[PDB]
Amino acid sequence: VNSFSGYLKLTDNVYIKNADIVEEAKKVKPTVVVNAANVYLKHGGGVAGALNKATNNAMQVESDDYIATNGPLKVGGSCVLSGHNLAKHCLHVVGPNVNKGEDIQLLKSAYENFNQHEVLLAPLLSAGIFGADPIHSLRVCVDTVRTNVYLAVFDKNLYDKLVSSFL
Ligand SMILES: Nc1noc2ccccc12
Repeated sequence: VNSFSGYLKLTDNVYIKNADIVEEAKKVKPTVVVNAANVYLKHGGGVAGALNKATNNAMQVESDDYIATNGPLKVGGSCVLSGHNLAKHCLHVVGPNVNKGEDIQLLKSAYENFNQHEVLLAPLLSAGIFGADPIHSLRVCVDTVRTNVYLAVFDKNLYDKLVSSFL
C-alpha cells in the first residue's frame, strides 16, 4: 500500500491523475519525483520551471553545481539529485524535445530510467513544451516502465482525452 490517492488505474503498474505535480509532490512527499529536464538542467519553464520555483531555486543551484562537475546529460538520460522540499529524490529525465528536432525513438530510452526506481511520481515525458504527442508518451510509458508509476497530468482537458483514448 502507498500514499497516492485519487489515481485512475491504467495497467498493473501505471496510474494517472489530473493534478499539479508540484501540489502532488508537496502532499505525498514521494521517494522519487521525476523532473522533465533538459540536458543542461536549466529549469526555466514547463514542469521543470514549476518544480524549481517550488524549491525556491534550490533545485537550480544544485543542478548548476552538477553540470559544472559532470557536464550535460544525454537526451534519453537522467541523474538523481535531491528532492528538496518536494520528495526524497528528484530523478531528472531528459526526454527528446520535438521543438529542437530530437529523435522521438529516444522517448523509450528516457522512460527506461524509471525502471531503476520501485515507485515514482512523474509527468508524461516529452509532453507539454517538449512538443511530443502526450497520447504517444503515455503508450511508451505503459510499454516501457515496469515499476510503479503515478502520472500527474496538469491539464484536465488532456487528462480526459488520455483516459478516453487509452487502449
Ligand atoms: N505548476 C505548474 N506550472 O506550470 C506547469 C507545467 C506543467 C506542470 C505543472 C506546472
